[PDB]
Amino acid sequence: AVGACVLCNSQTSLRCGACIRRPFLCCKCCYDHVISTSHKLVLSVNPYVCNAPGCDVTDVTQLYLGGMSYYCKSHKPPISFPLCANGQVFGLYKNTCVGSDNVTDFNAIATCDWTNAGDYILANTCTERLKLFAAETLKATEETFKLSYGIATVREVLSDRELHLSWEVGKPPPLNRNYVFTGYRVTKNSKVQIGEYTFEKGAVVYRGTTTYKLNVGDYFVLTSHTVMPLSAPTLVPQEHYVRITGLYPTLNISDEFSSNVANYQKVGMQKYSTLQGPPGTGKSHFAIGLALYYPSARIVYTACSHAAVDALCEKALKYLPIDKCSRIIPAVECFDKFKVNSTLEQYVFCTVNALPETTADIVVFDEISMATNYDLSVVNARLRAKHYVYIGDPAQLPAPRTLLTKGTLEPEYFNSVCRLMKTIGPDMFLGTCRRCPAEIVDTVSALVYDNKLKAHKDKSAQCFKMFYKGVITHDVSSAINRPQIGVVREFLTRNPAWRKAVFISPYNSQNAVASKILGLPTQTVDSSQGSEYDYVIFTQTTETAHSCNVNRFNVAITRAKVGILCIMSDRDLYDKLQFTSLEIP
Amino acid sequence: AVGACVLCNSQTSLRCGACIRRPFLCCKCCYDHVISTSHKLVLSVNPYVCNAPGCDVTDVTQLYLGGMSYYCKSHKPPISFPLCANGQVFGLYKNTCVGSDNVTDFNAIATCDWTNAGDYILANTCTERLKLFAAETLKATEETFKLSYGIATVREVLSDRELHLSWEVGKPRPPLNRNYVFTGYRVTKNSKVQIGEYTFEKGAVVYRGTTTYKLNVGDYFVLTSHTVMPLSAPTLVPQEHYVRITGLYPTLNISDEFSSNVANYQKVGMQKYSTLQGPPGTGKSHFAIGLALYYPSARIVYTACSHAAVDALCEKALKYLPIDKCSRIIPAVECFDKFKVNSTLEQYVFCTVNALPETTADIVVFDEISMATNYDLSVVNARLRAKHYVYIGDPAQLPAPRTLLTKGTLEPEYFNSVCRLMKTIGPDMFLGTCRRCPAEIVDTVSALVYDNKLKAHKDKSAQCFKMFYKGVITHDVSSAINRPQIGVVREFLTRNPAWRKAVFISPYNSQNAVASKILGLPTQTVDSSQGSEYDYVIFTQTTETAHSCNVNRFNVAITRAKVGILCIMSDRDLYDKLQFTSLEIP
Amino acid sequence: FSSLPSYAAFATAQEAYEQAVANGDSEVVLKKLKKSLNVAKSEFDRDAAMQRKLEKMADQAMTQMYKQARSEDKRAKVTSAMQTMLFTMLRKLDNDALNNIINNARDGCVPLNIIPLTTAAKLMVVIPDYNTYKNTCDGTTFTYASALWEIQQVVDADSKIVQLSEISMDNSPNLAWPLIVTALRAN
RNA sequence: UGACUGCUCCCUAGCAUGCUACUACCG
RNA sequence: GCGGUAGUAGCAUGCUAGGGAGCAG
Ligand SMILES: [Zn+2]
Ligand SMILES: [Zn+2]
Ligand SMILES: [Zn+2]
Ligand SMILES: [Zn+2]
Ligand SMILES: [Zn+2]
Ligand SMILES: [Zn+2]
Repeated sequence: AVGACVLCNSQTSLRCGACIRRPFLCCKCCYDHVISTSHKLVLSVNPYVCNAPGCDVTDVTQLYLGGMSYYCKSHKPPISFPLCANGQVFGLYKNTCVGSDNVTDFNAIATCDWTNAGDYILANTCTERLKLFAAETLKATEETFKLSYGIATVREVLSDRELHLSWEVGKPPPLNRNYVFTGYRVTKNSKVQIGEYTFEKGAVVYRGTTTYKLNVGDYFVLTSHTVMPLSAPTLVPQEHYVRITGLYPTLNISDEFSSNVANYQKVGMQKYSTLQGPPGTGKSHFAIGLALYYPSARIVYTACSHAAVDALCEKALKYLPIDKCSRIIPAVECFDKFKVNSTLEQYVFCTVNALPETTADIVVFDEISMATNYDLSVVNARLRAKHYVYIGDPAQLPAPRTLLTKGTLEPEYFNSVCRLMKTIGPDMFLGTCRRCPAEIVDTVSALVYDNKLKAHKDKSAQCFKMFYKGVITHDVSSAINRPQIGVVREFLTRNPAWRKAVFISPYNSQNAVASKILGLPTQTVDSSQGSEYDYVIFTQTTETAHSCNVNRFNVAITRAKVGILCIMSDRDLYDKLQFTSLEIP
Repeated sequence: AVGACVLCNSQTSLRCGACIRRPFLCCKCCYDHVISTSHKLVLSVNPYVCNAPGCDVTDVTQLYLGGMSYYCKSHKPPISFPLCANGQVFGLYKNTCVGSDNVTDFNAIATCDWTNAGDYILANTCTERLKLFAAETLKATEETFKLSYGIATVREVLSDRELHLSWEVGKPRPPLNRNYVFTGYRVTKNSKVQIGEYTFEKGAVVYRGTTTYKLNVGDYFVLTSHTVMPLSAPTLVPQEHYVRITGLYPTLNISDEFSSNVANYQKVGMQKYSTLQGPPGTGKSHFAIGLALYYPSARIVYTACSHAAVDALCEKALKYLPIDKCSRIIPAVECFDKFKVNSTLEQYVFCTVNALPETTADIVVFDEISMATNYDLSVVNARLRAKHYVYIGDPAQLPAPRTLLTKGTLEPEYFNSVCRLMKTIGPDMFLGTCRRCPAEIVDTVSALVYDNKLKAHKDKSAQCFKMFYKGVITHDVSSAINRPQIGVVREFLTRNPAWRKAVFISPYNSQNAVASKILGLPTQTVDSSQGSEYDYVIFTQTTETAHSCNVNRFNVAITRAKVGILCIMSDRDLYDKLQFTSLEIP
Repeated sequence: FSSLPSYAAFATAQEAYEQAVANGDSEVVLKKLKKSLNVAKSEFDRDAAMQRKLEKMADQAMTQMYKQARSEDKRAKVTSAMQTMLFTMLRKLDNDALNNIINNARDGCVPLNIIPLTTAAKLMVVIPDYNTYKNTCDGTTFTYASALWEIQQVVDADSKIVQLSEISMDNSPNLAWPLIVTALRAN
């Protein structure tokens, strides 16, 4: 149990008892963390408790160590010394201690709800390992609070598509089913296979993702594992390599790209690089480029989900051999198309969930946005490659910051990968303005991405704009928008080719209800991973707080190819944007 | 020997003795209840008493510690220690000590010998745990007063409907009526053999029960006092007004059995508990049947307290309800076995407080709450704890058989916690639609306490007869007689054809048994006969004292008959506040 | 020591002697300055050497009484575990075939070795090799103990289901051999 | 899953005795 | 000048309990 106080870099054997992760604190952190912050409990190779029939005084306060155990004051076999004395706590390594000058780390973060702005901003000015521990404590606080929620159950089997569900009574219950509910069932006393169910609509209408067999009494509740400690940093110092020696370059060179040999030589003489890439900025076709140009290079490809891997795998088997990819499946949405159970290849793909550690040479991942430093650290410890080319964008589809109570922080102050860039400067030049049109690129590079992309392709004067204020009407538990969906439908009828789109909306219940009289497939907003299509109907709300807070969906606009539909009710993103303005009938 | 201080619930290990049942008084709280009362003995993991040679010194307060046993002053070893000191009796868990300012009631409750009404007044103004302890100790003192009776030795029997029984020496004859069911247990050689459910008639002797035993030599008649179990679960829970109907499914159609029941669903389904405040014969027997069928998707239960009153809940059950769809429970006490026995999974469960299965529910009915003591509600809540329940009954009825209080009368509100909590914050409902009853009771109970809120429905045809006969009362022995009752009944049926097919009511069963020995009339109970009232009945004087007929006993007894109600005056009873017909006696 | 009933004398004698040091004290008052905190101090030490003995004695019953409680709580958990056994090994006595031999008995006593032999429903046969198998359990039915049993399952040492066709004369070298045949009574 | 006995070394807590100095009263 | 008495600290012996370990039949 001999861990490490990385609040001091000190090697100790204690840990705070009534604390979030029970981390390793030295004799000089666990000395002041207990007196001010009420953590009157420390855990060692043996817990600091009384050791006499019935005792209930367990506070490493004035407990005295004697007779091979920790006795107490009230009943006094004192004949010994107190556990806390002379600016230290008793334990191993009582001599080799360093101390910390920032006393109020636990005093500020071990009591709060892990959601305050001040905690985050002082976190983003810490070191790499302290912030790694901060991210592990954020995962740990999420999982700790994961077992303080409700449970679903079914006690009465009814006819299909008409069931009933009660969750709970008198406790503080909204949840954007993001990660869906797969509990396990019960019949009399043992566990019975049930499968995975999806609850979107809701006597209460029930949809079906796959055929199943309901039983009486089946419960649903989620169990999540604990993130294990990792042993690798997130970022790396800048150190230009000697030469491009040790690689196997290829005689043939592409000619449809005019910025390929320059960037190849650049990555040849550069070690690590980060960029701000919107969807379709080299993630689509440049991975194949570096694959063919650098054959012997052990390029690992991974996304946060298998669906962004699908975007490259669909056409990754036509131009290149089928066997060039390899992913493992567990026994999250996937499909068994590739050769699974083969962890040996030259272009071994990867997954955030799990993959064995053998070898790697080049770092290239897809969108790494919907996670904190956890993803960078798990991918740096899973495999350590010679070169780093971070494709994607730190602020593309950010992970929702659990419970929001105090507004939303300014993107500029992200964890590690956004402020460094806009305090030192961009490293590499990269852009794929092939798919995306200019009407989006102009404003997106006007807001945050100044002088990074050029207006290559023109616009067919198709974008829809109509300034409508509308009237909002909230209820006790929901709200339905009358004006804006109606005017959208009225505008759609004016074009004959508009019934081949999808039905995507900020809220799943709204579009689900509205599809019962139009007949459109249900869709939601979690991550449009590598899925670009021409027609789309976009919406927002509740703007004010949930939709109109910051540019959470600026990059996400780039899915279309010749035009998009994005209405807005404010006057901050149209001051110079030129969406075709028209008046209502 | 470690548990919750009756009062503070913290873990203790002590427990007094005075307190017959022996609760787990905490530490500190013993210092109050120990010194502040004769209550002295104390028992913790080990008993406290001068272990010294056959001693006899106790009152721990005086006893001292020492060695490893205890010694008061008897022979306190040189290294003694007061057992009693700083507000605490030495006992396990001493720092979780607390005690609470509650020895107040606690001390009156402990000291109350249960002889006057003040015992019940002070017993009924306390907290939840004190209420439970008081109910438990009241039932304890009453059963241990009731078991103070000998045995009946029987060696021979002549024939049926005859038996020569004689109680022991110095022990009086146990009371006549059947409120104390004679569940005897004879002996064969070593153990207790079954006898059967019995009941006495007189000192001919008609056996009104349903059983037959081979009585003969060596028979021992006894009164069985069951060892009462400690009560754990509360008798109630504070309510809260919601807005969302969870689980309950209103029917697509309208089960138009009644008309005013829509307001019943509107007013009852909202709050966490209510009570059907229904006047006698105004739907106090079959509104719950309507609630059962208007909510078929809700688990619904019925519990009762008496075996007799199962007529109305059974006749319409066979008339318009199924057999299998309902369920009944009977052990191998005795009752009908028409329906399914031993079925824990059903939608319409009938059960009695004698024995219930451990299960939860969502809607229960509890018939005759007014007959039931707080202990009965607590035990029916502990054995079967459900979300919502409604107490069938009305406070304006007869008191429970509390033979412990004699001199003072029993007011409604102090019957139980509900019969006052529903008076203070207000009744939850009030009904005035008598299904099958004239408006004589309507006018009577509107003038008495309703303040004329419900008005006459049926025409007052002035068919009720009342005369000016008083009568004379006399006592000779433990059983009482009434000489102007053997002739008064004969003088009243001299020329009246209408009541030749009438029943007899028995306030005092002794006089009724004597008159049936003289002339012969079927016996009908007064207390456990609600809803079983015959169409054509006679009210007899039967008593001249304040023992039974003072205020609240005739309200349900003047509404037995339907068409012909002959209720003669018996005392100063409301005589000069209204008018009344009168047939001139010859 | 703030409640010992001999602190008053000691405190006062200290004050009288110690506090009055600056003031000129003759050789006659010095005795009071000396033999007044003395004796009182001796008694106080006597009042503290008895308190220390009463405390320890006391804290030897608030430990020996937790152990008398612990054991009784435990005595009630084993008294309720043997009861939950002797009432679960009883609901398992086919009381038609058992009340038929206790009745044919002369007085109602029978040997215990013939109760599972004549009133049981299942038979388990453990077989070492193949030669023993064909002389004991050949086919789907066999007779043993003046009865007829029909095979229901053949597991092996590893507890994997074997079929009655894997058991050949030459496939026998390919089975975990302690073979366990489970059979049910016929008729 | 871990039987019944016997011997023996090491460590900690408590009880009484054995030569001393310190106290203090008493001779 | 010495003896007795009651506390306190310090060093060894034996005995009674608890804990870990080694051997033998
Ligand atoms: Zn802590
Ligand atoms: Zn430290
Ligand atoms: Zn202790
Ligand atoms: Zn007592
Ligand atoms: Zn004594
Ligand atoms: Zn208490």
